[PDB]
Amino acid sequence: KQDMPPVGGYGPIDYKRNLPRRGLSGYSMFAVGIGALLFGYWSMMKWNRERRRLQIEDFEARIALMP
Amino acid sequence: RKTQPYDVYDQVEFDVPIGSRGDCYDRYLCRVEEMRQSIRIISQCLNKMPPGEI
Repeated sequence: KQDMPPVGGYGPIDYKRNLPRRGLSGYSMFAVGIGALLFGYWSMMKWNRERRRLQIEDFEARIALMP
Repeated sequence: RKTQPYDVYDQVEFDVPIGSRGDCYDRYLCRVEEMRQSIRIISQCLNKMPPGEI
């Protein structure tokens, strides 16, 4: 008279299938990308242009000597 | 399993997954989907066991 099945206490667990979490898609991407990339080239032309100014100063000390 | 009997096996309910096209990726997906359907036939089996002999 000592046998298994309980009178109660059950679930069940699902048979389902779901993890579609979105996700920042669909014109949200391709907009943060271009907005990041244009910040890069804007951070250029303030350094590459400025280094060309110091470049001419480096040639300047050459030319003020050599006679 | 549901065109012939074995046992007391008629008394469970479940569906038999099918494939659409005829390749490996859609005979792969039976094996993923049958494992979800085998959980249903286990959870339906814990409720039904009669005490008795073996």
